[PDB]
Amino acid sequence: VPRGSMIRTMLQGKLHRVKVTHADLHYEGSCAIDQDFLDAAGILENEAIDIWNVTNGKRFSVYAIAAERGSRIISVNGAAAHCASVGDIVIIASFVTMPDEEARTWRPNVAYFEGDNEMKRT
Amino acid sequence: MIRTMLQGKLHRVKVTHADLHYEGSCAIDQDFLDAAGILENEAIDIWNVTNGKRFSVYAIAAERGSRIISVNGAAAHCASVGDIVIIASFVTMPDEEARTWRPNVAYFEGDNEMKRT
Amino acid sequence: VPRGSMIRTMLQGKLHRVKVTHADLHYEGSCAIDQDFLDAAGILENEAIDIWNVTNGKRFSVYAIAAERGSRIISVNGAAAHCASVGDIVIIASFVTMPDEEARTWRPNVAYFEGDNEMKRT
Amino acid sequence: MIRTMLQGKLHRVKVTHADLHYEGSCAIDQDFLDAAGILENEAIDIWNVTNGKRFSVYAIAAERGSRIISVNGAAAHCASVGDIVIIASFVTMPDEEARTWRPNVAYFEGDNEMKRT
Repeated sequence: VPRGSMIRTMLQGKLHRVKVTHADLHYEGSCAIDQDFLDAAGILENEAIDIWNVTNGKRFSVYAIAAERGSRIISVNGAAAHCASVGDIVIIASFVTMPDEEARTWRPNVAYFEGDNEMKRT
Repeated sequence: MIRTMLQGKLHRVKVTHADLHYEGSCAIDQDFLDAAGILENEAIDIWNVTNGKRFSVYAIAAERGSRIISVNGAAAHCASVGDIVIIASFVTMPDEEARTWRPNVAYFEGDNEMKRT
Repeated sequence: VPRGSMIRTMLQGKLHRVKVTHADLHYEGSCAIDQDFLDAAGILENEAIDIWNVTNGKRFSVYAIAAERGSRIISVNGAAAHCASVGDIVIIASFVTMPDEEARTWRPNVAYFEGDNEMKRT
Repeated sequence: MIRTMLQGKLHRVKVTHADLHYEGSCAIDQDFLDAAGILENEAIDIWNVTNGKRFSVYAIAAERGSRIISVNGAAAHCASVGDIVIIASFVTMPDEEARTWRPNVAYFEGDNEMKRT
């Protein structure tokens, strides 16, 4: 309300420059991300995510499940292993929808990475 | 805030038919649609394990037990008969529900035999 | 209601196998579709549409505005002219969202084409 | 039923910066965001007239009057400085409203000069 309000698609959070740690094309299962990283970016298990590959430029859509907390895992499995490889630097983002007013004051959850998937607030 | 969540996935089915010239839609055995919660005419993503292509389309139901995965029309440029593919659909819901949501996943081997019981 | 209902993305309608009639990369303006065809497929002016190119396999997302009724126009303009050319056979679809119950009994608006963009119900 | 509608578009801007290695986001002059109704952190599509590539990302605001169109991070693989691109965002609303919706379109020439009055 107002009913019929125009709804925006906004960046909810992203993991900026994580490094892919595992990639298995033949995997019977999902992509996975350390739960600590999900938490920092506000990303949920089984939430749609975009992955934008800094190393090779590929851009694709998938979902991930939680890897154990503290594992530092970024696993890109199944068909998505044709789009990322271990060592590649990627950006992982999720988007949510909300009405325009809320969108204009929204602050995304952004976590920045370096080194061995070490996470910084800024 | 509204989240986009995996609703369900058919993991590792084989394309059985692919007709570029079809006057009609892609089709999936209704038993596989049933297992993954995927509806006739719902938006689906198809991720091709054999060639890496990733595309979006929709499917209607094929006859139960036919094991059909048919990728027709323009989509026949992105998969061929015998390719292994992963098919998923996504739904939206508020954050509060999405935190406990569980998707429907079905796994397959061989000639489209669903790992079942 | 129930509040929080799971919302599906469903095919609202499509134009099956129309032929692209104009394509201008340098165009200051939009893609356009004869209003009669929009009407048959339930597609709106300025609605997001997917175009799946049967001739060259490209798949892309755009929007169109109404061309004059009866012109039989399918015009693919701007950057999208790198994805379709005059003569190419394409499928144009739109998707809408709705709750799961409604989705299970939804019937999309499908119009089939042949010849000089002559439209049939079946 | 909920429709996805064009909210607004920047038609024919030139990319002014493209840094693959950026610790940060794509950026657009706030005056251009203002003209097309596009928000900081909103999902946008970028359609590259010069090379045909089409991708999705988001942007934050660049300084007013800077004329900046900066395509950074992985997206720097899809556009270069001097490419002409079209940037759009989409919103959703019920069918009843979408029937009369009007998007915000701004047209440009030259060095990112918005056709204005």
